Amino acid sequence: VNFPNIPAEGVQFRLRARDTGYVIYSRTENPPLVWQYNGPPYDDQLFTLIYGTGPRKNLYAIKSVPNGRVLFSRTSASPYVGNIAGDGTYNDNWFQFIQDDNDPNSFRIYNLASDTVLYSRTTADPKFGNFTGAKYDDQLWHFELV
Amino acid sequence: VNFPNIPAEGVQFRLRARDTGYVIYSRTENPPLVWQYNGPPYDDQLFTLIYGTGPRKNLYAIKSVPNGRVLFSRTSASPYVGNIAGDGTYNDNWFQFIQDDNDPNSFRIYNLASDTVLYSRTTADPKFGNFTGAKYDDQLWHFELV
Repeated sequence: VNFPNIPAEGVQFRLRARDTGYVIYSRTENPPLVWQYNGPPYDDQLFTLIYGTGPRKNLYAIKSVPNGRVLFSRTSASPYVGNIAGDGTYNDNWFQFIQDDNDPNSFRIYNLASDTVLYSRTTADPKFGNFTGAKYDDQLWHFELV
Repeated sequence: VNFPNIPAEGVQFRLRARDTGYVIYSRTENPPLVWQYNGPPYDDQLFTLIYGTGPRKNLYAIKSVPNGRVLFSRTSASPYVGNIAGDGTYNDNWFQFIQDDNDPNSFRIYNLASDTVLYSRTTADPKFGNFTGAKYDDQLWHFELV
């Protein structure tokens, strides 16, 4: 089931992990360009959505406020999760927000092209990344409206 | 996770529900044109897959062997599940096969456009249809190679 409360197009938000409480950032310099962060609010944590239409109905590109790059999630090369300029040029720039089966107030950030979800954890490296497999709690996110 | 054993293009199969054992048919006369059936093989139970590429990577259109129409699954109007000429002209003609998380040998037939899965049950009418919501065993299918 698609998450029922996806921010309207152009509304800003942070993406905060349910369990760790970390947020995603997306920046243009100093790898990793996309990673998780536990600390003060900064502009590189701010995103909006581009709403997919037609073939991309129910998919979205996740676009940085300060730098305009969109997220990608792939399994073919490193970095696995990163950013790229444009408005979603590539198929792995498009994400579905899938409500959790047990906690309807959180969702997975799912990539149809790569069949992966994003995760955030405090333990094993890489502590932020993507994953193809079973559903775990470290894959759960919230939109934090700004 | 995408079902790991999806038939190659051109390979013919039936879609049989794990629990009811009923098969999907897709025909051109006598509504419902797409429904489930409890008897022996007939040609209108035969399908192949059109492989999505680009924006439709990991999606498939389900194409009738005898009549060439593809399946659709929608929520807006009846019939909810039906068929239509083409090779997937419309967004609701495109399906993802999502492996079950507990039974690795079965999958859900998921429609990205309508956010539904197909079900087959032996209980109340409509005994065949689509659904947006929690996971039940009556949503599980097999590819039956011919």
